[PDB]
Amino acid sequence: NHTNHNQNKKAHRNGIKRPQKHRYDSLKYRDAKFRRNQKFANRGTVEAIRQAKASA
Amino acid sequence: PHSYGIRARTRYTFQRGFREHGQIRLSTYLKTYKVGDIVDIKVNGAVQKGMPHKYYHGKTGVVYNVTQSSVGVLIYKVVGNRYMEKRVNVRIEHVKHSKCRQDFLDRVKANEAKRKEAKAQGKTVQLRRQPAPPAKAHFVSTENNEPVTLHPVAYDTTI
Amino acid sequence: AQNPMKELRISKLVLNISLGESGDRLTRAAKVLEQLSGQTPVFSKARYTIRRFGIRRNEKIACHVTVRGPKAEEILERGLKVKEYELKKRNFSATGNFGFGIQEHIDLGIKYDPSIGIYGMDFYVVMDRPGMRVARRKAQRGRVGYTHKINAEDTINWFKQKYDAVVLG
Amino acid sequence: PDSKIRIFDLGRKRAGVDEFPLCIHLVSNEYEQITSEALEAARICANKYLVKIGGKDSFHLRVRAHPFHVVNGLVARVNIGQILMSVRTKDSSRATAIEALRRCQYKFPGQQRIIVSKKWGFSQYARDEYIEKRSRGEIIPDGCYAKFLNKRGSLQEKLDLFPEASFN
Amino acid sequence: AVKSSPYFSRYQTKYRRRREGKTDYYARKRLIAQAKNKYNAPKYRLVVRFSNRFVTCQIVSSRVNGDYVLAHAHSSELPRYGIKWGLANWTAAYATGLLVARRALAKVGLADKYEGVTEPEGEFELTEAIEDGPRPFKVFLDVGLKRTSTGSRVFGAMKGASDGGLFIPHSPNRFPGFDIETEELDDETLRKYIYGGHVAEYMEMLIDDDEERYQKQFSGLIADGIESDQLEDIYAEAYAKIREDPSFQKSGKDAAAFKAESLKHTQRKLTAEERKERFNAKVI
RNA sequence: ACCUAUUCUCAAACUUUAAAUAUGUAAGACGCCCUUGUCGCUUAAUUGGACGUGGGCCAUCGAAUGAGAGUU
RNA sequence: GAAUCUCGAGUAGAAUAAAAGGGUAAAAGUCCCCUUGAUUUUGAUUUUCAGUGUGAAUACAAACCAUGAAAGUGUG
RNA sequence: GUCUACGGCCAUACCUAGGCGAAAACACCAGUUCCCGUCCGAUCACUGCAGUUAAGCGUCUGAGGGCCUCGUUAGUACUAUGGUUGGAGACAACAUGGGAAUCCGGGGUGCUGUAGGC
Repeated sequence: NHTNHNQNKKAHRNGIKRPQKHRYDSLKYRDAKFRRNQKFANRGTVEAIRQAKASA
Repeated sequence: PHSYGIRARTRYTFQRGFREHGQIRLSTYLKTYKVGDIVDIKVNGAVQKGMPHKYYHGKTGVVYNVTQSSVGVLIYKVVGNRYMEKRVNVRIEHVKHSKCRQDFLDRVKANEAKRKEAKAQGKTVQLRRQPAPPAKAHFVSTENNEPVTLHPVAYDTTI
Repeated sequence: AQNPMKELRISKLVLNISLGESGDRLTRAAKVLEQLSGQTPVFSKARYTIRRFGIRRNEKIACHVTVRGPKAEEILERGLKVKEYELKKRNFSATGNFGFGIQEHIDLGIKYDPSIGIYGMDFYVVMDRPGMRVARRKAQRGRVGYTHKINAEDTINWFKQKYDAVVLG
Repeated sequence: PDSKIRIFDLGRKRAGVDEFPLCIHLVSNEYEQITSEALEAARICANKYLVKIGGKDSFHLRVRAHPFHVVNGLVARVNIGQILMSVRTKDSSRATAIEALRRCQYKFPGQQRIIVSKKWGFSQYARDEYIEKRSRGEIIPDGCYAKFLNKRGSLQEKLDLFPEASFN
Repeated sequence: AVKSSPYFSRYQTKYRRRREGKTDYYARKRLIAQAKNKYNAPKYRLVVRFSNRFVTCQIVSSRVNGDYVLAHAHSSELPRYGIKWGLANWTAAYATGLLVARRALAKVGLADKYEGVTEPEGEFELTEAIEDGPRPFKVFLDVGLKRTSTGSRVFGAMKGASDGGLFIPHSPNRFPGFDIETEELDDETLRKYIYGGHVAEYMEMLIDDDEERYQKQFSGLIADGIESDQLEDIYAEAYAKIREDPSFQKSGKDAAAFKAESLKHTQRKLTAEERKERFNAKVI
């Protein structure tokens, strides 16, 4: 019972596939103080862009 | 049979260097780490708080979170047939900047510079590194360097 | 021409009474040190338990006091009358300090008390030069140079000149 | 368990250096294990033959194999080219020393070879180099060995030990 | 043999400053370690050191290359503003702390916003922030190796800097006159120490009791004939002169002349040829 | 019985030192430079920080080679 | 060298509850002073892993506090 | 150039014997009113400058111990790949690559950042 002979061959059969890399990650895993700040900054940035678009 | 403790078989990995024991250098705390920075994990045995697992010693990853006294590092760990993202909260005592990323950044600065003067002069600039080319043809002068003839030496008994 | 500030001076005189036992006798010895020194003695406890002396660890067994300054010089002189200004060359340690023990204390001007009894104790004179703060201070502590350290012969000579005493070889 | 061999130096072990210039080595040619018991037997054989032929004071025999590896008993792990025995003698006892080691080859397993060393006795210098340095005074005997001059150390600490040394 | 070659080979030396006994890295770590999520925000430290005759008060930021000084003042600058004597006492520490605070705020740009306590009455106060303005310049004290006992000159420098407009978080547990039993601060005693009354009391009692100690212990004061009672007004005038003009003046010293003077006295190291010449000349 | 300079010979749980082979990452357009906005976080402070805006350089686009690739 | 304490050296050769290894010298060691961060509430990670559970652990966040002149440290 | 404060790397900086140090600075130092702590102001705390470079400190010397580099060891030990290679085995050689360590000898005995003082 137990051996590791075939497992590496079985592993590379379908490659050692990397996880998909996305542009934005979740603001989870981040500091709660930082995360709530970024909400307020992003909320104001969205408002600022919309007002600038409306006035231009 | 094994014992599967967190610090098992870390006798030599977490050991302090010879004549490098004692107080930790203070410059470690004065370096700023930002998200996206490349850092090399090297566990310091003196600080037993915030230690990563013995797998992450010698691994390099990208910082994703910066905390009061710690850094969040993103490592990819081989689990069977895939890569898994491992997010290790490791204190800055066990973290150092990767000189490779610096060197890349300085090379990027140089490449942008060479591109600027190339466009200013109207010429094209070679920016891609090349592997070492085969040796070129060159002359070798024997003046005051007359070749000496060598013969293999006979066997001798010298213990 | 010798620099005047390296003149040898007395640092401290330590009076130690070790009876090998605890209780009222040690307390009375503490009072004796109180009258002799005018200072509160400190009780020395046992580091280890020894059966041959009947000593158990952590028991207050001894009382010691440290006198420094002019009072130390006077008490040292008082002991020198008892010793008749005679000390063997063996009495001087290589560091530069010396000492002597006195069995009987009533001759030191202490009134005899039958309830107190007779206690034997050790004088110990520690010798220094002006500049020992360099080794005894916290900030910028350092090692005293070899040329400034004190030898047994240096202490012997200083003792002989100051007190006109004879040191047996 | 106690090793069967306890004495590793035999003969005139207190002899100097200059009177015994010749050195002959019995070296193992094969990577093998040699039991302590076999080492003791060869030691007895070599000592008996050398004393019988050349006498007690005409040789110094040193066993360089030490049985530290354990297998009940101990064996001496030897490599290719590792010296097993070394005999230092005068130039006249060359045949006696060679015959003594050749007979003791039969007590050892594997292949053993007899080589006359180019070094002076048990020293690390060749015979010509040792003679030159002895003449120049950088070598002073000390019991069964000799102290050699070295550049390091205090000048007084080396001059008092080597008084007749002629520094250039 | 107690010190052998293996002993020296295995010997690991402490840091240079720890060998010299000048810094405590255990306290330095916690003083200079800035939070990593604050990135490049510097952590300013009020380093206060005392010699046998002078006070050195500095404001220091920590960097990888080394420590940088933002503002500085030396107690030898007090005679410029009036204080000539007791350049290392509690009052001098207060004055230097006030001078450092004024210089730092002038460099920062907060002198006109945070004047601090113009007239020190001994009350324990902290520099409150402006509601719609910049917060006070935050500095943390560094005592070094001096013990933190009540009535220390280090806390005197802290009090001077705090009154100068800097924000140094602290408690009155170390200010002179603080009673441990009642947990109260004696403002009268603190004002007395601020104005140097603890020296005036020393002078008058010495005159009353043992004048022989007086002429030699207070020789500097007696040389100019200044008695105890006007110390308070002298210090008050010194504080006013410090506040009106806190600028630091550089001495017109001739650095090149000092270089020429010292190069004569510095010893030049012998080369290899000189070493071997001295070598064989002694062997012969 | 030591101490000093030596000397003979060893170590799986001894070691100052320390390979070979295997091993982590980087080698850019999610790039670079400049300008500029948001925030309740952060700083002594539009100071930072993070996300942005508007521009500018622009497939020798920043090593060699080879393949289309990935996920349910 | 004095009828236990005294100063010279002292790279840790001692201690750190318990096995063993790692870590530690103006300390993590030995004394002293004040203390209950051995507390409440989240989520996020690490290890053994199926990245299920359990156990142990790490870095935060919102409170409430201890301590210290303070920086800061503390969720056994 | 020298000194002080704060440091960075943390012995080329450490340990030891000896010889120097002009200025300033630093240190030794006098005292115990007070703040403060001890058996003892000796340590720590506070006030001051009467003398001193004796020590700390800086510097020099020693074919000093040590430490750091360069070479010797050495293409040696070892090792990745290869053979229907040798050898009973042990092991060894060869082909294509990587390549140390001690001993030994030469050199070296801190450099440097900010703010100042002479």
